[PDB]
Amino acid sequence: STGSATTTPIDSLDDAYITPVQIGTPAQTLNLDFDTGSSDLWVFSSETTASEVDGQTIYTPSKSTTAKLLSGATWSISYGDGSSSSGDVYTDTVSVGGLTVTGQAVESAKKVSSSFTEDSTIDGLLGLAFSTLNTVSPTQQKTFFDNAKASLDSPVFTADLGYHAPGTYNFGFIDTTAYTGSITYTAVSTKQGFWEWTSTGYAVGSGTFKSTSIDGIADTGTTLLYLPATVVSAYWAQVSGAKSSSSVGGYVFPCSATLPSFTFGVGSARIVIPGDYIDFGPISTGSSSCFGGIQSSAGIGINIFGDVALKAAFVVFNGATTPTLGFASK
Ligand SMILES: CC(C)CN(C[C@@H](O)[C@H](Cc1ccccc1)NC(=O)O[C@H]1CCOC1)S(=O)(=O)c1ccc(N)cc1
Repeated sequence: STGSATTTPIDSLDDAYITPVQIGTPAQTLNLDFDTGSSDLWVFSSETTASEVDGQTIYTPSKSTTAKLLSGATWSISYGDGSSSSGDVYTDTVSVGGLTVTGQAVESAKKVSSSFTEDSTIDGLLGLAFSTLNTVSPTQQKTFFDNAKASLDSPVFTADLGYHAPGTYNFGFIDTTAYTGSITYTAVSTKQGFWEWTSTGYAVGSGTFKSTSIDGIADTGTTLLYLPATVVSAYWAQVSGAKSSSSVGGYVFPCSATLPSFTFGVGSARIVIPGDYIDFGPISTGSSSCFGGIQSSAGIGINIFGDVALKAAFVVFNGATTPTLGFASK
């Protein structure tokens, strides 16, 4: 089997991407944030505290003939941005672009934190990291990909995110028309539960490529590119007037600047992020100070290859018995 679904930016800045998911019988369609850096599938629901729902589409398990409460199971998650959610758990039928899993754990939110309430475009998360990070207690649950894996033609999914445009998630096959050149595969460590790999270096604009190992995670759920402070300083030094602002929370730059590209290494291959991909616009409406798309990972504890980097590539999440990651230019 295979599946394919279109993923769409939530706004004009690519602040996140949403993908339609069918849940239950008859189907209930929710727009979820596919997140290769977490492992819970959770949704806004008829159980969510009413004051914490503001425009999201909700899952109502009592209207689904295939929903069954998973007795005694609860879940509670806290994310890297300080947001959180928690609730109870049903099993139900879940499909993504034609690919169906029966008995998927659907974690129904009873509480969500303010940043989820305030974002009316995201109805939940669909985690695609390793199931070792799933938070369901006392019986841990599997991700949608882990449940589908054995049925798929090949045990893979791919991410092809667009810059200011829609893109595609495919399950079970590699679309060889979607990239240029060849796919370079690189080794993965699953010890922390993430798609964790090692980049071979970087360059700023047309400058000299620096060979240096950069450990980090491939994360569709993170908007920006978070890298070591030495690397990020080298980038922004090439933008006149750019500086790190403690009060805003990162590097900002004059909106009048033209940004250089940023290249990262995958083995001997090279992925080029165009400068325009690194512009996230005015810090507040009407401001001439703009927020940068490359930021320091200091204080996170981990480097994160988020959407700013992933949308410049065709990315293969290979879930063979020894997982790997593949990157191609496009
Ligand atoms: C709800 C999603 C988006 C949560 N984030 C992305 C996730 O992939 C996030 C990535 C991450 C991993 C490790 C350390 C720090 C961050 N994983 C995460 O925290 O995993 C926890 C829960 C399970 O085990 C560990 S985010 O980083 O908070 C974020 C928030 C807002 C924006 N605009 C962009 C990113």
